[PDB]
Amino acid sequence: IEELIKRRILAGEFDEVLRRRPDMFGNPHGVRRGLV
Amino acid sequence: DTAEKGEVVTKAGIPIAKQEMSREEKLRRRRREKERIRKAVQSSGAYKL
Amino acid sequence: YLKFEPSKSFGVVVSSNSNLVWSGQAIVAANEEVLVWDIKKGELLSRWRDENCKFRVTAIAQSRTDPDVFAVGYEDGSIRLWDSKIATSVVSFNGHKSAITVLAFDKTGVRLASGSKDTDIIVWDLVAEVGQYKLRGHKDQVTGLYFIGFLLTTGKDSLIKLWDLSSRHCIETHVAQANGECWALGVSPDFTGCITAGNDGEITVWALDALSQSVNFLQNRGTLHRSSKERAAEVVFHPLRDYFAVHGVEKSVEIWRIREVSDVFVQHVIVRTTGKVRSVDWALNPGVKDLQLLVGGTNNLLELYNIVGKDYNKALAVELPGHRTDIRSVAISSDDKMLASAANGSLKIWNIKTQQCIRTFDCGYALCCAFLPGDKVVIVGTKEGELQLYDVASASLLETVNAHDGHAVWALQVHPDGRSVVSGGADKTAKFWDFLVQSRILKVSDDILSLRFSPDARLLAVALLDSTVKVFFNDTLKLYLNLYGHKLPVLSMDISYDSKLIVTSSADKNIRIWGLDFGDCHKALFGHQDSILQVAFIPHNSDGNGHYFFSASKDRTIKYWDADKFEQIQRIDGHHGEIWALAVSHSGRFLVSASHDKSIRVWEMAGERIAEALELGMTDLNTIREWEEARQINPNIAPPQRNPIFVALGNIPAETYVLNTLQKIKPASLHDALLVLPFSTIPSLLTFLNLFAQRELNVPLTCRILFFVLKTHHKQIVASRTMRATLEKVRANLRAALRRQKDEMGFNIAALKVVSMQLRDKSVREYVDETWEEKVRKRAFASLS
Amino acid sequence: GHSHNVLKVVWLHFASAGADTLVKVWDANTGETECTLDNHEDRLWTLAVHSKTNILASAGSDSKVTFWRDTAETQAAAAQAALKLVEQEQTLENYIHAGAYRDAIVLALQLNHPGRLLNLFTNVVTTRNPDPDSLTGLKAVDDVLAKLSDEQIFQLLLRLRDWNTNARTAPVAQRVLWALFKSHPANKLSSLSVKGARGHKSLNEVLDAIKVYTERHYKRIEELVDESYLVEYTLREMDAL
RNA sequence: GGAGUAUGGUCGCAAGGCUGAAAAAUUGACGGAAGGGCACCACCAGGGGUGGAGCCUGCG
RNA sequence: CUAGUAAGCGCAAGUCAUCAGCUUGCGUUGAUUACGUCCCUGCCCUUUGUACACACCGCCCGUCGCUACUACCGAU
Repeated sequence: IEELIKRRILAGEFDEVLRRRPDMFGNPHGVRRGLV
Repeated sequence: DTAEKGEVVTKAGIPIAKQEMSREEKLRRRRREKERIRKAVQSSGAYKL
Repeated sequence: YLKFEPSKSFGVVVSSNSNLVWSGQAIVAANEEVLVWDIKKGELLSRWRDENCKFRVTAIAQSRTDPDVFAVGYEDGSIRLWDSKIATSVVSFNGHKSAITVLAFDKTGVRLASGSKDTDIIVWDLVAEVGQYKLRGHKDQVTGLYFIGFLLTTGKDSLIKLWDLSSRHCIETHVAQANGECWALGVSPDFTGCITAGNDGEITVWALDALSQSVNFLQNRGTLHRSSKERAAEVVFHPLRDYFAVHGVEKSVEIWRIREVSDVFVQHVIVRTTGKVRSVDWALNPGVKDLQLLVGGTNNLLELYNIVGKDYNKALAVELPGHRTDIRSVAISSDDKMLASAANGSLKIWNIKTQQCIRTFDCGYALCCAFLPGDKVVIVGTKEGELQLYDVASASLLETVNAHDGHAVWALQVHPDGRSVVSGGADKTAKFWDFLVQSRILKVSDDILSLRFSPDARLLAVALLDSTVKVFFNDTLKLYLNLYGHKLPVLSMDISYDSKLIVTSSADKNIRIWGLDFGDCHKALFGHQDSILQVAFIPHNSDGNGHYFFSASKDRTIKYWDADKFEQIQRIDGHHGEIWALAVSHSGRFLVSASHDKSIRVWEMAGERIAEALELGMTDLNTIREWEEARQINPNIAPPQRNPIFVALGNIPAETYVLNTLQKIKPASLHDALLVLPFSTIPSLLTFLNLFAQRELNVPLTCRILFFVLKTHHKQIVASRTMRATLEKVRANLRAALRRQKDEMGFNIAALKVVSMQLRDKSVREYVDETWEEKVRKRAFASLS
Repeated sequence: GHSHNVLKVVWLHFASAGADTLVKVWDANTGETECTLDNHEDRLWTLAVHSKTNILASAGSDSKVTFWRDTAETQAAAAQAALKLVEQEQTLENYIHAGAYRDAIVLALQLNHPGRLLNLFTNVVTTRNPDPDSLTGLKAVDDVLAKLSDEQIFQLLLRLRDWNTNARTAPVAQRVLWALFKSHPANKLSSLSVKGARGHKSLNEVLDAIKVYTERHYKRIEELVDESYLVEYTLREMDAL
């Protein structure tokens, strides 16, 4: 256990989800709602 | 991107000159910007001598 | 587990540090000790070796009006004031960051300026024992200091600067070299002229004179050029006569007299030396009509010359108690009472109990030196391929033989019985010489770097350029085995007194512990940060420690290890130059170590915050108004005697201070804090609002806080009596302030409107045609819906 | 570097001069063009070098001959200019040390660093002993703003729109904005013509920028007045009591 | 007979010991002071076990 | 341990896994005391980036590292 913990944090790669951008579909690119 | 040549603007919005700026606040400004980025065959003579 | 200590240390006179001083005595600088010598006699009076420091000292200076107290400066930024009456340092001054280089005394001797490689110049008091203040200009490190009070300085951007003492800031600067750097500062002893010698051999000359207007004191009266286009190390004046000395580090120094700047300043003499001078120094001897120029030369020497004041001659020198160029071999005699030391050009044999040189011999180069048993003759091998044979008794050369042609003989080893010697050259052969005649040569593919015998005369081992080692038998030279496994060529090897063990150290920054039966690496050890040059066991296991061994390496360090537990039992520091040689006592009690030091060592709250801030401001206001009453009664001496924290914060106004403690924090906690402020604190606050109202600063802040304190305390305010006058006064002040500023910016905006209209009428249109279509900014405002 | 043929080189103490009519000099250890001289017309035939110094003589298909006497002279002029620079910077710093406010502003106007200039502006608008007839508080400073020159005024408008953009330095910007309009006449201000007013640095833009920031501060200070009337109210209250 | 889909048999390669257990980097390393949010592993108010005798699972 | 929260009471079922020396359900009677606060201990996170208004603020700091340049030092 301990060494595989060590192994993955060393070559740190995580199976866990990331926060997807909330509306990926119609706004795939994602410029800010600001001045251009 | 809209600043003049010899000077830089601050986060306050004040264009200040690199020329008039001393090394102290130079290093401090560079430190704050780096922190923003962070948050984002030879010879035997050569051998024996 | 016996340990080793720095016991003896000698074999060297003044190193490559500058700024030597004369007193008929010559105080020169070693690495760690500041040591004083006689010049007529070869005997040094003493040395200043501080046990608490290890750093190499690199700045020495004699106090004016006070000899026998001297300020020195080390590599770590320390300034040790020592005594010559008693060989101890009275005070230490560690304020700099690194590498003290330039010093200047007071003419009285109470004030000390120090300038380092870390560019700071720190002034220190010598009766309060504090650094007085810190002086910060200097885009790069300093080169010259002088006490004019005032300070005249120069630094490595070719910058000369005059500062004031009473006002701790710079007063003037100028640039010496147009496209170079200054390197030497020389001040005339009467404060009338200064000379700055820079890189191109170019000495800019300037005149001197002894605040809102155009102050101009120093004048560039011109430039000059010397003969040698080198960076000038030092320009030193004559304290009494009209002469001075320019030297950059060469075999040429130049003395120039004082009578256009070329007409006034002409070279007196150009003196040629045997070596490259580190530092020149002056001397008046008591009772002579001469100029004693003391050169301290980088090749481990001192030389005192006579200059006649209206030529040069080698009057005195110190080169006897040390070698000259670079030590390259050692041989500590069988009795362990004397030793041999071999340097490039010079070989000297030295007695241990007096740690002093006894004899001296000359050659061209020297790789290896080793006496023969009986300690009557010494065998030396040199780069020109050659072997020379000297003796100790008659102090002469005996023989001279080209062993190999011009191949540097990397190895000289005596036969442990004492009848043959072996000599390994840079060629493809190596020769056994029985004493002397050539017994037998051996041929191989490449250059040998080290070979040894076995302590029982049974095996021999050669060790070659190919990062390989070939071990043979002693009788017939047939390959017992061969060792590999180093990526870089080996530098040294050492086998055990019982020949049960090998250590093989190479330029890969590691050592290999082998066994001498099957030659298996017992342990690879990666333990030095540099290329280890040498390693040595003790032959005497009579103490029970024979498998202990020392490994000496290029990064100035030796390590004491035990091969049995394969462990470094000690670290030996102490040297500051690349070690080349070392030798172990035959009893194993001490060791000697010779290095590129050219030396040898022998080893045995926010609301209450602004509230009490207001309170202190009230105290300061009371002091100021009483002081104004006093100075109105009479203009006599009446100090304000303000708060220590205020005069420390820089004599600032108390209202400015409380404005700062009001300006720092956020609007929310500001609102909160003023809500906290009790009604006892309200009149003090209101009076400060009156001060800001008259001295208008941060208008919306003052107005907002005023309104807030009204709305949290209004009924108390309309009920009170004494506040009515204060409110009337602050009201008058605020109406005045607001009306002034509003009329100001209204003037502004009206002028803006009219200048807009007229600029329009300027820019409107010139041509008239059928196209009025040509007659707008735009912005974007993206929206995710 | 040629569109045409070169037709002759001469040696220095690389010099190409031919039918392309633009001569080009360089030294081969770098190999990059050091000058281009175009007194000459369509086609250029020959070339000559001075014996000892370095003067060129361009002559070609025409009968015009032009001489070109002499990097190093640029370094010399830069050296003396930098001596001037470090002298004026040090005496500017000593003007700060003395508080030599007027001439400090003058030297800061020549050296063009608005930060130290603005610190002078803070001090001169808050002297704590302002002159009564003055505009900033110092009449010699009123004189120097009376005798400014055109390009300097324009760059001060740039620094001024910046100090107007930020609000803590807005009032000191307003006062130097205020004394500026009083001194110089509007026809001069409108006939202002400096070369560096292009795009975001042009006059209409920087001016209307100053206008809208001042309009914001105008409304702000108006509200400050209207709320400031309360102390007069409460004064009337304690007068009733 | 063609096409896949398997199951294990057969052969080639992988299957030649400079060896002998214990970095990258303009982005990097560690901190500190101000500003907020939170918490029954915090404050404040209170309660209620277990811990005393015995029974006794489980854990050592 | 902060609202059907704590305690007291029982009656049942025995859910492949664990649990009868008990475990789990479900009904009954149902409170005090907070329900504020970041002052202690803390933990998290602001000082980058992330949408523009009226609005406010106003370039944290340290030791170093790394990269470019300058010049030095001395061996061979």
